[PDB]
Amino acid sequence: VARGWKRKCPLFGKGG
Amino acid sequence: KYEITTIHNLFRKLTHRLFRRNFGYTLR
Repeated sequence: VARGWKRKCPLFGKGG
Repeated sequence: KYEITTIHNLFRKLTHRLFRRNFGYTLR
């Protein structure tokens, strides 16, 4: 599941 | 910041495992 890298902190997601 | 994202959320006090055992199967 990839909800702890996008939902939690937008660092690995939004920022990534 | 990845480990502190999957090991600090609910694993703050849990041996860093979900780091590569949970979020490692993807970035593999």
